[PDB]
Amino acid sequence: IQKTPQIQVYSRHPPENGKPNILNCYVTQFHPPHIEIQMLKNGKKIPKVEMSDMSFSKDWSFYILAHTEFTPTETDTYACRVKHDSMAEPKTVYWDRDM
Amino acid sequence: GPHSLRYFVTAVSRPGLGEPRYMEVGYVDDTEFVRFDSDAENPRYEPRARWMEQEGPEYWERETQKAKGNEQSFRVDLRTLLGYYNQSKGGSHTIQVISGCEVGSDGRLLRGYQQYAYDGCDYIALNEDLKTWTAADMAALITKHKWEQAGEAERLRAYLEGTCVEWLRRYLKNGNATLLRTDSPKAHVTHHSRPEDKVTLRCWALGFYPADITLTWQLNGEELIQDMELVETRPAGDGTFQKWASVVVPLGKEQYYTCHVYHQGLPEPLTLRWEP
Amino acid sequence: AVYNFATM
Repeated sequence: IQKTPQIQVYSRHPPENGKPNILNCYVTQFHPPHIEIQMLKNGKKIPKVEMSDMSFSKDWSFYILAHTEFTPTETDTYACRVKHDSMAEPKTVYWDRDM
Repeated sequence: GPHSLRYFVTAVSRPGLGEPRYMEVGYVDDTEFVRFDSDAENPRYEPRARWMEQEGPEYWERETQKAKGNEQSFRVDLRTLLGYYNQSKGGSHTIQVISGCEVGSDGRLLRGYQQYAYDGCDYIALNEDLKTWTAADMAALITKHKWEQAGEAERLRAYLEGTCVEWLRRYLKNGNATLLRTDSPKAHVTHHSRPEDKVTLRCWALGFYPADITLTWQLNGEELIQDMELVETRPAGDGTFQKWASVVVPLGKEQYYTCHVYHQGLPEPLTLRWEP
Repeated sequence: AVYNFATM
C-alpha cells in the first residue's frame, strides 16, 4: 500500500520581520517510510534542520516534523521540498505568511 | 487527567544498502522525550526533552543496550516475515510497533497496548485483557502460536503493569513543570477572497499545550462541522501545538460567523470573528 | 522504559 505525503509549512508565531521564530514543515499521512525532506531559504537548502515528532496514526501512516530557527526578513522566501516514492516528481510547498 | 508512555518503533529493510534502519521514538503524552536511531553517527538512546537530564549515565546505557538488542530482533523479524509471506529479498519492507501504557491521574494503570504492523497493515496486537493476541492474517498466526508457547503475553503484561507504569510515574514527576503545564491557545482569524463573491475565513489557534483542542465555526448558534476544512493538530517545533479550521462564506456576511476555541487552558472558550 | 521485544 502507498500513501502520498501531506506537506504543511508554518511558523510557530505570526511572522514579524527581524523577530526570531521557528519554521516548520510537517510531513504526514505517508507510506512507505523512506522520504527526503529539505527546508529551503530562497531556493537553497537550510543546513541546521532538526527532525522531530516522528509518529504513526491509527492506520499506520507516518508523520514527522522538520523545523528550524529563523528570523524572517521581508524579501526571504521559504519552502519545503519532499521526495517520496508516491510522487513522480518532488513536491515543494511554500510558506504563505498571510495564510 | 490521564497520561501515557508510548514508543513508536520502526524497522525498515534496505536491500543492497546494508542493514535495516531502526528507530524507537518515545513520548510522554504528546511530548517526544527519548529517541534511538540506528542511522546516527554513534547510535545511542538520547534525551529529546530537557527534563530527561535528570537520568544518570546508567539509564542511557541500559536503554541503549536494550535498543541495540531490539534492533537485532527486528532485523531477524524482517527476514522471518519474508519467509512467512513468500516475498523476495530485493524489496524494502517495514515493521511498525506501538507499545506502552496509560495511567489515570492517580498513577494507576488504565490501559496497556502493543500493536504491530507489517507494510502498513495490522499484523498482531495484544488484546485489552493483556493475556491474548489478535492476528490479522495467517502469517501473524504463526507469531501468535510462538508467543503463546513462550509465555510472551505474561512477560509483556509484567512490563505493562510494572516497568511501564513505574517509569511513566517517574517521568511525570521529573518532567512535571513541562508535562503538567497548560499553555493557552492564542487565536486569530484571517480572510481570503475567492471567485463567485465568496470568502474564506480561517481560524487559527497557536501556542497551546496539551495538544487536545476543539475549533468550530458557528452561524446563528449552529455548528458547521460538515462545511469546514481543517488540519490535524500539529507540533510547532518548541513543544507546543497549533491548528486551523476554515469555512467558506458569502462576501458581506462574515460578521455572522464565529470561531469557537475549547481547550484546557481556556477557562471560558474563545469566541472570535474576522476583524476588518 | 522501553520493552525488550520478542522475535516474531
